[PDB]
Amino acid sequence: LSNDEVNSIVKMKQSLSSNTGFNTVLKKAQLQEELEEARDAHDHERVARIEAELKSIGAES
Amino acid sequence: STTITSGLKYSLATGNWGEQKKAMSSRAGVSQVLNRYTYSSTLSHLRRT
Amino acid sequence: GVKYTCGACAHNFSLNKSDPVRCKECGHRVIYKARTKRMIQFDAR
Amino acid sequence: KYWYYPEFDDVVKGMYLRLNTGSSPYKVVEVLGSQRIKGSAYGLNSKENNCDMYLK
Amino acid sequence: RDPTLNKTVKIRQGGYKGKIGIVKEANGDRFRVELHNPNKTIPIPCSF
Amino acid sequence: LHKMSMMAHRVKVMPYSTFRLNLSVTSPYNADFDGDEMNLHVPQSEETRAELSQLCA
Amino acid sequence: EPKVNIINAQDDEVELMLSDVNLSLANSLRRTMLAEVPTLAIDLVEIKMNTSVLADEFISHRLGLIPLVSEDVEEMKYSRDCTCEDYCDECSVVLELSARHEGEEGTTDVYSSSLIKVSGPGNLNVGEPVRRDDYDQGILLCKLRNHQELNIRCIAKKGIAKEHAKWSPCSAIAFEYDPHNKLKHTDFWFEVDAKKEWPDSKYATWEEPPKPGEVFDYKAKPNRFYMTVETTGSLKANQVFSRGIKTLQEKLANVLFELENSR
Amino acid sequence: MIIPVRCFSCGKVVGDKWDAYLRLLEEGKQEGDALDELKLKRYCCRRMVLTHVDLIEKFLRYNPLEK
Amino acid sequence: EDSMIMNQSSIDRGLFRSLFFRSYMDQEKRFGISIVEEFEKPTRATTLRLKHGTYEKLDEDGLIAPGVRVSGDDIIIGKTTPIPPDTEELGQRTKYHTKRDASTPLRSTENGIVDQVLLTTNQEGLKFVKVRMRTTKVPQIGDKFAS
Amino acid sequence: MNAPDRFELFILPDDVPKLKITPDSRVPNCIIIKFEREDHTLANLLREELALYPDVTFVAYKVEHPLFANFVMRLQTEEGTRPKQALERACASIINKLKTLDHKFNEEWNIKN
RNA sequence: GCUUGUGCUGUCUUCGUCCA
Ligand SMILES: [Mg+2]
Ligand SMILES: [Zn+2]
Ligand SMILES: [Zn+2]
Ligand SMILES: [Zn+2]
Repeated sequence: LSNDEVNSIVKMKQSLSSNTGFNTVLKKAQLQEELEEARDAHDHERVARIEAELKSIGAES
Repeated sequence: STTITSGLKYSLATGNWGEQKKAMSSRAGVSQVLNRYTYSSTLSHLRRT
Repeated sequence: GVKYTCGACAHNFSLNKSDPVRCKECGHRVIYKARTKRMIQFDAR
Repeated sequence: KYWYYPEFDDVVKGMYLRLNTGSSPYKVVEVLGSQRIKGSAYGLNSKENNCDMYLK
Repeated sequence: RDPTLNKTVKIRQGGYKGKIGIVKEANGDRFRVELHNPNKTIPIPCSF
Repeated sequence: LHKMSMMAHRVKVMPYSTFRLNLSVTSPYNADFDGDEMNLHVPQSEETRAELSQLCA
Repeated sequence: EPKVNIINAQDDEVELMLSDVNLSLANSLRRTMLAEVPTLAIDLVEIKMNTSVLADEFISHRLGLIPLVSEDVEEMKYSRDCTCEDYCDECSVVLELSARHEGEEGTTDVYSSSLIKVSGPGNLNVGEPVRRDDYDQGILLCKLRNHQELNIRCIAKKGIAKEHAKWSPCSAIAFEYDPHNKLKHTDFWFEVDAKKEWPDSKYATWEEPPKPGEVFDYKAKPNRFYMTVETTGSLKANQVFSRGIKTLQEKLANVLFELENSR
Repeated sequence: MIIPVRCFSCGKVVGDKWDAYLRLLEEGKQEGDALDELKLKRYCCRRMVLTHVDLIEKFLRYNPLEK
Repeated sequence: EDSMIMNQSSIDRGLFRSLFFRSYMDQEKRFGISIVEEFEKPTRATTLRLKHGTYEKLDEDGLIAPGVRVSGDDIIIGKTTPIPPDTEELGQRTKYHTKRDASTPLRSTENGIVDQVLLTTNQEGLKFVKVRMRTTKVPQIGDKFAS
Repeated sequence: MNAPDRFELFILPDDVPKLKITPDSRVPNCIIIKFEREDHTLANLLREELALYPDVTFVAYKVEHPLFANFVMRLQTEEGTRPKQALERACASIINKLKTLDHKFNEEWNIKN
């Protein structure tokens, strides 16, 4: 397989990916980074949506 | 973009606090490898002057 | 020909010395070799 | 091992394989094609083996 | 050309009975076998 | 520091991995057993062996 | 002439008093019980799979220290003295352990009760790991979480505590004589008064304290010895004592045979 | 890392008393009373259970490398 | 004179016993447009100036596998670098040296068990391996202790 | 690395005799006995048993080095008695003492069982 | 008769060990 084919297969399985702890942690980190970017831009509307999404994704055990 | 990147990386990697072509006369030993032999040694190293 | 294990999802696979070093299913860049099949014996001392 | 290959669609075309009828006498079926079905992810071999490929 | 070189071997007699090793030196009638159990290499006759 | 820091001893082969000294010679060497290391040099000739056994013993 | 008097008796420890024997004989008996009575212990570990967080040799060392029942170890032979190629049933006991955690939550403890005896000498009561009761889980060997498995095969051999401490049947042998110091074998350090600064021995009531007007007796020798033998469970206390005596007798008989055959 | 099988000094088996020790401490017993109830007389044995730090509970929190 | 006496039976029961790990690193360097190093098990025929150790513990990809006991001077990473061929193509039946050995041997004074082998790609996209070796060090005469 | 095998403390090589006896000519009727693969356990027992015999005028032992498992014993008897006979008598006497000790312990254990 | 495999930089820097 080529590198591009590997990336395509990984994206396909990510679309198929229901949940994975490593991927959930990565998604939460990316969401936190996006939230701080929105905070620095004084966007009070996006930050509410990002906070709601973070609350929904979180609550681990 | 390579200028700042290489300068910072070189100074942090080697400990010579200055430009790469002025290694002589620069203050050496500023950056050191973290001591990880035991937890107390790491804590002591992080608070050294 | 030789097995490998991903560093994140712990998925077993194999490589043919020509594929890119990558997990097939999660695309992680770090993989580990699997344990040898030889006998391992210890002296219990 | 090979269902996610782009060429696997044409590879599986025309192949003969043992199939579980379910309604079990195993029989042979002829592959008229494949069709990806989103939202129909199913366990293929284990719980983690999610698959969206379908064989017509 | 010493076909038993670099081959897994087991000891059947002496003070190391039943220990797995690998043959390292095969001059003759005295084989040097490294032991997997401790980190050492010992001489041993071929009959053993 | 002085010429008693190099003296010629007689070898006795022993197990384990440390040099062993009678404790009376720890004074001229200024040595103790808290981690010190010492150097050993082997003569390679009859003349040199005689010199060591007759002068530096 | 020698006498034995038992104070307390149990399966794991016996507290007895020896008398009319020399101090050397009692000390030699103590040393023999500590380091020359043969027992059975795991000596080789073949690790077929170990995905636990502990190192392979960590678990091997832990296994070697587990006490195994060694009642009939006399019938068993030493590994180096058995002419059989590899190991037979007459010079080794094979135990097998297989542990696994099922489910994606919780932690599984691996105990010594999981060690299953696979092969050994016929009808000999040896090899089984020692258990305090029928419901005692035993020594904790390892811990496992989901998808971690431990699968090993261990071989137990006969040996003495001189070679390695794992073959020692005893734990600690308390040894004591002359509680009141009539022989003056020790000189008591003190600050003000040596009598009230030193605790009384636990056997001080077993001997009459010296009279205030008594003179020193230079003709006396230590005569009564108090010793407690504690075992790890591989051997009973009486078995340890009797086998120590027998081992000492065998050693002396070997010396006698060497002397008689020397001429 | 995990409770030693034998006491270092004398050799008494203390590896089977960790769970019982934790159970006793759970019920409110003091450490000295808990050690006495397990029949650990010599202080050489008492230091083994008293000063043991259980690190395997921290190593087990890492995701296993295989499945 | 600052020595001390230790109980052998306590050492046997695990007193002051410890675990030792050492890691080795190696990577494939790029010297030109098509001059690359390769992780492989070098052969006595196609390569020249081999190390005096043994290459029999290497796998097909030139990397040792975890769980294998290693000794001093053994080869744990097999690497070769290309060399311009000589005039040996005269009459050699393909048995002419085209590569030079650049293998990584284990340290001469050390031995242990291969604990974990890591294979990945560096920043430049070339192969990159790390091998960790494990051994146990038991106290003995000469080891330093302190209160 | 240089640590010897632990079984060398008690396992006797074939070429090494268990018991070598050489006379001590400096004093009359004296022998020097070299025990191999033995330690204080047998030595102290034998020494304190022999010290009580009226016909034994000198008995002693020493372990030259703790790292080697052997000891050497010096024995010197009266004119009438050969030292080796005294050593044999000591061995037999200690064996009888141990035998009666074992018998008495078995009796007491059965009584208190 | 298929016959066995011998070779390693260099320069800085830092942190340590034993005396002092
Ligand atoms: Mg010093
Ligand atoms: Zn993966
Ligand atoms: Zn056998
Ligand atoms: Zn203890």
